[PDB]
Amino acid sequence: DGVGSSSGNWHCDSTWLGDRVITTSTRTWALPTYNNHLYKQISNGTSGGATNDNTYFGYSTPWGYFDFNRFHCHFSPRDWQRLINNNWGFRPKRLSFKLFNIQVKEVTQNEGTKTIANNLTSTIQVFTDSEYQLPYVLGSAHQGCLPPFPADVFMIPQYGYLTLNNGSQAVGRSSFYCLEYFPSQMLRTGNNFQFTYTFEDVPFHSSYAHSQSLDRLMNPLIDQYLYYLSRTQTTGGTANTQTLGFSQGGPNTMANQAKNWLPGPCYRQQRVSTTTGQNNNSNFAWTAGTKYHLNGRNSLANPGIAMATHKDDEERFFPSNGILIFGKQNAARDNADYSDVMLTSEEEIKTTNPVATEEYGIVADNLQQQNTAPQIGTVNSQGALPGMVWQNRDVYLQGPIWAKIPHTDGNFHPSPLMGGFGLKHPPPQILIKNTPVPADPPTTFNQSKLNSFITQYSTGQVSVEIEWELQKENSKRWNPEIQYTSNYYKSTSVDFAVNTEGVYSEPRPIGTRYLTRNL
Amino acid sequence: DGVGSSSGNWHCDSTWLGDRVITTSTRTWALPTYNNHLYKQISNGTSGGATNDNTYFGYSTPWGYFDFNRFHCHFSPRDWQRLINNNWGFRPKRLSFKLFNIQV
Amino acid sequence: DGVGSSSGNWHCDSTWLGDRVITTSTRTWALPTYNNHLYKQISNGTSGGATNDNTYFGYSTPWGYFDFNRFHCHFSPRDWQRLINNNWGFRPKRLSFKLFNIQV
Amino acid sequence: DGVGSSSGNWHCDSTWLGDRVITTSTRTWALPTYNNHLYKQISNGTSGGATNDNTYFGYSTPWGYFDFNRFHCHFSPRDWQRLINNNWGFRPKRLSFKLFNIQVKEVTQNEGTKTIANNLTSTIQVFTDSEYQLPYVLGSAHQGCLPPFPADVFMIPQYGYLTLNNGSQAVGRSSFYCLEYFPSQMLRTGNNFQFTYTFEDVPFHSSYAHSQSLDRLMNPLIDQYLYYLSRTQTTGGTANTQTLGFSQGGPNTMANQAKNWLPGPCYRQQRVSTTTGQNNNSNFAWTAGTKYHLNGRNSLANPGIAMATHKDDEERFFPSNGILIFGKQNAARDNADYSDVMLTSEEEIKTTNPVATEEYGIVADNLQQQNTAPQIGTVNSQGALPGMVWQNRDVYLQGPIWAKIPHTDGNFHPSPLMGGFGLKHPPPQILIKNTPVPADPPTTFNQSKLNSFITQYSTGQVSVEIEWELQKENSKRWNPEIQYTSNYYKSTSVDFAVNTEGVYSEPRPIGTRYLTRNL
Repeated sequence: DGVGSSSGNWHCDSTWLGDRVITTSTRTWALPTYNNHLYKQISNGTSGGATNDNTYFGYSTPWGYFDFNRFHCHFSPRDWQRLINNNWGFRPKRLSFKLFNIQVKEVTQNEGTKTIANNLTSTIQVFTDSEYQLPYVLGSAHQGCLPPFPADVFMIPQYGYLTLNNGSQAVGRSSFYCLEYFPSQMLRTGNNFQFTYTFEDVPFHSSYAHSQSLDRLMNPLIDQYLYYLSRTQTTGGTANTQTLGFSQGGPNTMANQAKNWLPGPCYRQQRVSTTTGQNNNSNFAWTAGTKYHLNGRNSLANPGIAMATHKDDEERFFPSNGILIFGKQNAARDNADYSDVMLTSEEEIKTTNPVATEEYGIVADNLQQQNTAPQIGTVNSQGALPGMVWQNRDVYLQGPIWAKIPHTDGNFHPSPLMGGFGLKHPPPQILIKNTPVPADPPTTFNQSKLNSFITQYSTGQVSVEIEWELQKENSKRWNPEIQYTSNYYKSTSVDFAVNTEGVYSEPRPIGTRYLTRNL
Repeated sequence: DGVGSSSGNWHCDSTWLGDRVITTSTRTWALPTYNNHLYKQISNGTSGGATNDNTYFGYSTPWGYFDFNRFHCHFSPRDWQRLINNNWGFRPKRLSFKLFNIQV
Repeated sequence: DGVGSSSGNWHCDSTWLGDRVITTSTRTWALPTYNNHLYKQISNGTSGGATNDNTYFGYSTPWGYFDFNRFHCHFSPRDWQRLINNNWGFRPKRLSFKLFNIQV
Repeated sequence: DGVGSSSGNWHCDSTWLGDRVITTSTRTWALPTYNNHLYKQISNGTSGGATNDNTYFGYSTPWGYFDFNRFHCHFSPRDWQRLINNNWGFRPKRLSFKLFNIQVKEVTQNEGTKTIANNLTSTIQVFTDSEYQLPYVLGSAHQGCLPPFPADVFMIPQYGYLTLNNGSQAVGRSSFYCLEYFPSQMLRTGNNFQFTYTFEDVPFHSSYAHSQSLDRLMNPLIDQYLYYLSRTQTTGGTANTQTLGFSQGGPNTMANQAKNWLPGPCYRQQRVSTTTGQNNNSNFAWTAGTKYHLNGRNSLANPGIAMATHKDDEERFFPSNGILIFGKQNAARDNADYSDVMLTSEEEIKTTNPVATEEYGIVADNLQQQNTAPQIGTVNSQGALPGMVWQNRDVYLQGPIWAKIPHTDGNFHPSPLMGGFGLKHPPPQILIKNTPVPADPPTTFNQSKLNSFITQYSTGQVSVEIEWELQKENSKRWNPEIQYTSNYYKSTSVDFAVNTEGVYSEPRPIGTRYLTRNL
């Protein structure tokens, strides 16, 4: 474990083995000293501009954390292509994490001339929250994951957390955590860190689309033996009176046929169009937004339960807060243009799932009588009903992978809404920090905590290995399937590649669901 | 025992085991050079303001010392809560001390 | 099994053992003859005051029953305090029931 | 274990074996139902007459308890005589307790005619507080111990306890105990109970008196080699000036001699006389009483630390609250006459202990100078000083035996002030109760607790066995010793015997300290 010997090698590869694929990626990182070595209380209240919906109480910390919860941390674009085009499903089995080649540096600033040198005897600290005792902040779709492009160098994100609040104030149950109250490894240059984790059994993600729909599973050529009420009134001439008539469902009355199953749950959302002209002229984004209400605070149900983005022939429409949206490269943080963002679509599930912007269905409102005409009600939110079947949201190359399932007495179908695999025991948080190095202390004792420190940062490499288990296709379909393909014709630059300026970009979102399977 | 390898790890924890609790804490420290490398005689006498009650004779030294004789050196507030709320008594049995990761 | 020998002893205690707590309680009881030795049909209908919401048909019996389905049947207040203050969870594992010292 | 067979036999005996004596006594008892089956809160406050000094908060219980903490529970008068006359010391080693021959009875009252019958199927409950979890009420010198005379039949005392109070009010730390929250044995007629206990090591009580005194341990015939300041001023004529003169202690100046030891501690008490005429005419009993002050309440220090009752030749005097006093038979509870009570005396300890009604000694008050004459102070309370030696209070045939030493961080010489042996783990409290038997319940359910019960009492016999270890005398004294003796001359009735009316009485208090031993 020398100053002069490397502690790691660079592993970035993929290997495919029948029913497994293993991915490895290595990236270079930089870690600053965060927060001036301090833990600070932060809050947001209702004074000034701030709304109640946005209040919080929390702490910010001197630590940083490692995040690889984005598919493109692990899969190259071509690899993602091999996966989606060929497999019905996949899931994660196990991972390996390595930190190595660690360099701690001190920066000296005199007279506007700045210099950087190694501090050989310096350490950094790392630990994993193996027991899940710290608030789990992965899974909230934050920035700071390993870059898609291997050549890119990245900065480690600062760690902070939230607890209960009333306005800008803490409450009795509010909790404070010190990360220094955990055991951590200390590494000098020449030391390394590693750990291994095994994923819990989780269902394969469905990289497939149904080629059948719930409302059409019958034999087109045959009648049912079952009957339905087809006529309530006589049909001939003007003297029409009530009657009862019954008919057998058949090829031309598939809508009426008796069926075994129901479409999935519905929490309806407002429809907006990409053709702006077709939209109402108000700013209705949050006012007409679909929301949930918790303890007096309102949150967008974004993106909410999975529903199809649009019905047949209407690519223009999307749910206002019902899809995942990714930025194009260098898209602005605020108020980016439609041309600067990429909207996902979940067409593939119209097959079993309600369209996002429409009713679930219709129910009776009242009791009909000779003097009372029957009335119906439109159902815009439907909870789980026996016989319902549904599909989860898709995952994307630039999307999230896993989430920690919250620790609660109950849940229904705990698949993370943003997409991915939901785990009771997800990959643990990995926290890293530069150890403080004091500048020279005073020569006579003072009890106050030291506030003068040498200025330091560290850089190193990090490796992640994941084994994924694959589910192969078993289709008897005669004709060819849809596949993700690169564009045939000439172009100014190559998709999923660099610029003349050296900027990698991902042009489109890529989903998982090209192959088909029956219902 | 290299320049480039750490000699210690950071242990700060509590474990409770029935009739024992074990506490560990780690802190970072800084030590200056004290006294210019010298031992100096010091005294306080009765001249000027000074009263008899406050007289002394002593020495000051170039050395520093480690002190962990305060309960909160070892117990977090929540830990202190588990202790006081649940036990009739406690006492100390043994200790371990480590100095590491030294930079001059 | 004599007229003159007791068939049971009075056990009312709590013992705490790490991850288990065991509670015991004993009480004295009295049982009357119920219903005059008869099973009787009972109902409530809609005549008079009575609403539909409250209708019933049933029987009443000569028997009595034992009920210990209330937490304080088993936990003393102090015991409940030790439990709630210190544990994330609890559940019931097994029970023993005894009837003794019977006098008619 | 039949209805018709006895479960115990009557054992009342003494056997002497060299260095042990074993005593057995059996008595008959009766237990009523106490408190109507209820636990009741009781308090005393400051309203009306009541003073602050007498406030309390507590509970009374349905239970009864067994008390044998009086020497005459175990020793017959003749036995006590063999013990005191012949042994330097004694202490308790172990005990056996038995309850047997139990009869539970129900009493029926109709029309002013009352009848008593057995209730064969009835039970009583017994338990020992082996773990000391209930407030220990023995050791406070209460009534209700087993009678001195074996033929007497006795009633079991009711159990009650006290906790913290403020005035008549409870405080946060006030505690409530239910005895039904302990396991107890249930016995029908024909069942029995027993247990065995071992006394912890405790020092032998001193049944001896010193034949030497602290101030006279020297050789009467020889001088000390040590000197003392004997003269501070010249003696001849009128022109007397200061000087220093030094002399050697000797036979005629024993008061001046250097010595190794000091007399025991002193908390001074007011002196009162049996000859009333010599007493001041006020009612000064509690106003001039020696007291301690705890949390704003004052209590007599009765009888307090052991000091001698009177000095030579003054039998008339006693400390106002410094001795134990016993009633003569049928003496009144309140305001009994001097002729109706028996006062103890602790003459025997004037040998090492200060007289109760006098100063410990004299100390300097100031600093003498040519212009300031020296001044002295009288010491009326003296705490422990190095070199002090002392003797404990005596024990009496009608006196207490043991006390529980309070559970505290500290104590000094934890010998109970009333006399006896102080134990961290004393003989446990034994609690007995009649089990409730309900009268007929109502024929339709009511949730209220039952308040109608059959009327019952129980009677039985109880046995205690104790082994005492003796310390034999080893005296080289030539002349005869003092001994307790029965009176030589004729008398109307025999001392320590019955009346023409069948009333046993104990005529005098008998102490333990007849034989002598050097210091």
